[PDB]
Amino acid sequence: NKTVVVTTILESPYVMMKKNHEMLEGNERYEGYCVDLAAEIAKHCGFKYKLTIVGDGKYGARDADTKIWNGMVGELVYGKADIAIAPLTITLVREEVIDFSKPFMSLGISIMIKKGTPIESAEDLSKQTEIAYGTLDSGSTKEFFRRSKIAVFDKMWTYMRSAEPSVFVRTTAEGVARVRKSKGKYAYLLESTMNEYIEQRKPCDTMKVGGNLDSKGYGIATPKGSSLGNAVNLAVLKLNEQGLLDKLKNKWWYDKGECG
Amino acid sequence: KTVVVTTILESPYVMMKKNHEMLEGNERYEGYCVDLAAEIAKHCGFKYKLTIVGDGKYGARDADTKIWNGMVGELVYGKADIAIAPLTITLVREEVIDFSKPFMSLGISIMIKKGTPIESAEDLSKQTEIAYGTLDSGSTKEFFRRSKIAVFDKMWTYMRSAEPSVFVRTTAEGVARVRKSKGKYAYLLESTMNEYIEQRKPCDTMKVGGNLDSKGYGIATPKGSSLGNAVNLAVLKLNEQGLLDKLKNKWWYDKGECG
Ligand SMILES: N[C@@H](Cn1cc(I)c(=O)[nH]c1=O)C(=O)O
Ligand SMILES: N[C@@H](Cn1cc(I)c(=O)[nH]c1=O)C(=O)O
Repeated sequence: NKTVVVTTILESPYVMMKKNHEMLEGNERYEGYCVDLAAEIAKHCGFKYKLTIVGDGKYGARDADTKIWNGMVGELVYGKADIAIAPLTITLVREEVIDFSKPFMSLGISIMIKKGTPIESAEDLSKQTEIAYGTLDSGSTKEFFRRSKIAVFDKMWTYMRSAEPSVFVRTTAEGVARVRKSKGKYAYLLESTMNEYIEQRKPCDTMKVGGNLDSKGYGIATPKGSSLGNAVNLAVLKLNEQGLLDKLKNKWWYDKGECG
Repeated sequence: KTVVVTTILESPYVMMKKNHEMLEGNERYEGYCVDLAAEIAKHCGFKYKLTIVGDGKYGARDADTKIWNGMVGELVYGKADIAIAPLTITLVREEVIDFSKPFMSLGISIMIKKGTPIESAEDLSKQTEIAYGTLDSGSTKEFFRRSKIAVFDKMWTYMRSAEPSVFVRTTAEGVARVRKSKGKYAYLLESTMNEYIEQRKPCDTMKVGGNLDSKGYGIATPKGSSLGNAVNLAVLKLNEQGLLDKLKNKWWYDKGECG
């Protein structure tokens, strides 16, 4: 009755299925930055845990009508999971219904373009349409544009939700794929961490251009008020100060980089 | 009840304006954190008074007396209600005061005079012809003093005993030393400040290599204070709305002096 249920999401290189996952079981079926972070937190907080992939594969949004949550956030909110260890962005609306540790990773929305194509900035994109651009059809990135009060980003939002040929995508894979075949006619807006990862994987034909549009962080989430929150938060700060969080990113991002 | 805010004078976060002597109250000050204090106050619905921390320190616990000094101390021991300054969120501090999620992200970095043949902390650690140091107090210094990583440990062992003291008392001091050392001094400081100085005349400094760590500054309140929740949500809201980035651009770039 003491095992901690960890809700997470299959997103490379955070949580991935090991090659021989079929001959494995339990937490051993998975590997990745977050699988490793889960092990380190558990050790530091002294608890057993079971990794479980979020059922609807969503991060966490609330319906404006019903006010019901889905994704990992919903798992925590509705008593399904005891902790969320994944690339979950710390946001206002979420902070109101669940707890978040201080960030374990710092990032920001960035611009992905087809390598060999002209550099583009948010400003640049907002002033045209020949080059289509969009975001994941759900998540904090799409929300950023919907709730920002910055002229440039508001202009970009108006354009994106109005773009007849939908500029949104359902998965990171889709966005990346779209960038790779659009010959510069499609710029994908995604979190810098993922942009950096893809840039380190074959075919190596994409790249992060310009600075980030904002500064956010991923955090470990627990149900509102959970006593597990305090220890977890302190574990994150300790892990970061010991340099372990940095070694984890180098391991899963740059150590096996395949683009030079 | 007027909320007592403790902060510290450091450009461009908090600074007494030119003819501040002709003004009064909070109007005497200006800066990124002065603007941030007004934004937090408004969103939380409280009146406040800006005060400069008595001992000019950020916050550390004397290992011999166990007493906290600086802004952390003013919060822990009842002198201030909230701290709005470039205060780094750390483990030891987190244990005694509450921190909002970061309002700014940064990391330790290297400042050098353009032309200096250095490109990384690794390079620095491997020589001494080019001296290098940090502020004589604060988390930047602590990073090295408490580090257990070989490269950083070597840097620290060098720094603590460097005959001509490599430590500086203020940012202004470390910057002047870089500019006047003919390329023989590299100053280690928080990236955001490195980026600021880079926008100031005579535009002769630069940041090399990436940051040594990744952390953030947070608004701090006394442990258990009922002000914490509202403050945290205000910071997140201000960030999401883009105001935090507008302030950064305001004090760093719109006001920049290096084209
Ligand atoms: N972290 C987000 C999800 N998420 C992920 C990626 I990778 C991206 O590019 N954009 C997002 O909104 C959340 O928590 O909703
Ligand atoms: N943020 C630090 C203080 N601080 C400030 C600056 I500006 C810097 O360059 N280095 C520091 O350690 C703390 O909280 O101690």
